Amino acid sequence: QVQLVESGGGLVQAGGSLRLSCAASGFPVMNAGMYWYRQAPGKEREWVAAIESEGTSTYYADSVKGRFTISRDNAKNTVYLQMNSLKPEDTAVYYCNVKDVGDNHFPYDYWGQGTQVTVS
Amino acid sequence: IREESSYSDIPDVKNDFAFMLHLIDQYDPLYSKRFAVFLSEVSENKLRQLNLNNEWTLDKLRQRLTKNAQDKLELHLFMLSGIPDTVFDLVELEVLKLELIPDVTIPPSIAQLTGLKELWLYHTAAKIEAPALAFLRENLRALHIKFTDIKEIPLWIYSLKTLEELHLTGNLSAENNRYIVIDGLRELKRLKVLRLKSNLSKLPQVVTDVGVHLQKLSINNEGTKLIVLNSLKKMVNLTELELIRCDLERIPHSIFSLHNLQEIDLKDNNLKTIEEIISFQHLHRLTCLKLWYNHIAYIPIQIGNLTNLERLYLNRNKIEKIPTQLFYCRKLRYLDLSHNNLTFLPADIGLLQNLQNLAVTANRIEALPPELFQCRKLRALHLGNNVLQSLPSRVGELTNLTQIELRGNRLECLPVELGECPLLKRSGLVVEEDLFSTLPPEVKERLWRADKE
Amino acid sequence: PAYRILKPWWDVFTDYISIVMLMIAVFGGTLQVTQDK
Amino acid sequence: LEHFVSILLKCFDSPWTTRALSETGVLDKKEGEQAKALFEKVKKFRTHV
Amino acid sequence: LEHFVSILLKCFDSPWTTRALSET
Repeated sequence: QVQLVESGGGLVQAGGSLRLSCAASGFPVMNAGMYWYRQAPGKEREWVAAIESEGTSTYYADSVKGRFTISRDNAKNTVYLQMNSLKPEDTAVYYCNVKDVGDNHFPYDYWGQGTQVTVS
Repeated sequence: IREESSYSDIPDVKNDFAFMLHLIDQYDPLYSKRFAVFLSEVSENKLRQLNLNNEWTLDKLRQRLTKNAQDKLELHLFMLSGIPDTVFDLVELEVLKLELIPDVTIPPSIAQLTGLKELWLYHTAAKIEAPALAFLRENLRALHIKFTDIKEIPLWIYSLKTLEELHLTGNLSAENNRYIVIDGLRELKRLKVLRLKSNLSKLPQVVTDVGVHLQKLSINNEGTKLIVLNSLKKMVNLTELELIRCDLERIPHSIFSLHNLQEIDLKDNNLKTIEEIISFQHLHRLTCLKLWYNHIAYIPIQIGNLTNLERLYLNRNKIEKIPTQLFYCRKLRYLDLSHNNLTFLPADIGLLQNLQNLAVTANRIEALPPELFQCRKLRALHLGNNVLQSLPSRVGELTNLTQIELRGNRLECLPVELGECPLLKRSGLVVEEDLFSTLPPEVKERLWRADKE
Repeated sequence: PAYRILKPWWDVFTDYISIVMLMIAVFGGTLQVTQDK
Repeated sequence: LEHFVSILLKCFDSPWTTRALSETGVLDKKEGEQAKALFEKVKKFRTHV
Repeated sequence: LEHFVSILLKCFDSPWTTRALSET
């Protein structure tokens, strides 16, 4: 089966660093494009981080430029996302997303369960 | 039957029809089971598909095969209930156009097609199986789709790794997001042409990032305001920058850094000044600067600084005079300044012996300089609705001229020397019938003799 | 001639019972007519 | 009753019913047209009855 | 009466009556 599961959710006051992660099942991470989206109560999903397939190039939204760090670890078959003293206004529910893996069935995009990180 | 035939879409039968079914069942359930197949929508759809396949035979589609603009076999399916299975036997097909086909599923039999390269999904939501999606991922060049909602676009569009051209003509502006629908456009590493038309307000960051390897970027907002704000400086290899109907209102300041550009078009952008030619000198390979369907008062003197201009276009503009410095460009071939408030052309145009096509339609041009006709490489000259009293006889020295238009002019005399040309036919030279009689008929009869083939 | 499909087993049984009752009606009627002394 | 019996007998002797039950190789154009007409007839009968 | 009955029977099960009704 193909699914994404992430962790690291925990309320952290401004002044520290939180290390997120993910877990990919059924497909390699190197030959796939991984995305990170954020969700907020009363607000629509906004793109945060993207790591490109076949070359491992990072892409960030204009709101989160130069503050996060994304890496792909094929040993654990996961994607690590690390922030730098995230603001309380950045408190949101982060979603993982990989679309159109080498396997091509009806679900073309796969999302994680979702983890809520709180900053105040 | 629903637990046996695997067709759960058989609705329950209401009164006065369930009773007779119960009586028939009391006779035997065989009649009820054989009759239930006409109450299921799945069986009706299967019959529709079979009748479509039988009605649309292979020969009929083969005869219906046409040639598109790119001169290759194309098949247009419009408002059909589905795709006939005989269609996927046309291995010679290259372009498949589907318009208003409801609940279309692309079968694995598309792999039988091998020359297919472009897929046109016009208001059709296509669901594709794994064997067919692999073939599309390996053997599809261009994908044209039109839509009204973001949800009714295929979700497997980003799975086409070999895709080259992408044509979006919908409305990608969703609810409070920076075009999250196409956030997967970064997956396509083979993309060469992008044809967005969604009335863009802010250029998507994904498009700006993916343009680093893009060749032809064409955008249309139908006059909707679009702001660039240092968005094109990331691209280094872009060559075509069509921005027709984008409401820029000015030429963007980020277009200067795109030195590799060769085609630029800003139609219906409501421009005011184009004095940015002095900054355009970075582009040493620019040859197709298009700015027609705009409002520019006059041509700036900086045009002469660039000498590589070959396709110059300022049609449908209000330019009162042509500066003489514009004629410095010696390699113009497709210069057209039509539907403009011009009074006369300076004689410096005759130094452009490399001119091929010229359009001076809807211009108050009283006369043309004899120096202009001294060039010998002209191909086509369109002169519509111009105040011309006479036509110089020296045009007969033009031999490479293929066609001319004199419709709408206030002419009454045509030189006899015009008929002496190696290449001259009825199609090339079309004028008013009454004005056609002013030339002697012994050459007209000979021309008509050779007009066959 | 396809009317039997709408007659279940109970309708056929009632038809046969009606035929038998008609037969006994005819028998009793001819007895009561010919010899009712 | 006669309309129902006629429709039921038309659907019973329809070759498309045999093909549908045997679905678990070319069909005649006239057979497909007749099957479509029978589907329409069944829809009209259902909405009338 | 017999002509009317025959005509009505023809029109009832005519293959084109179903098409005309489906068009509506």
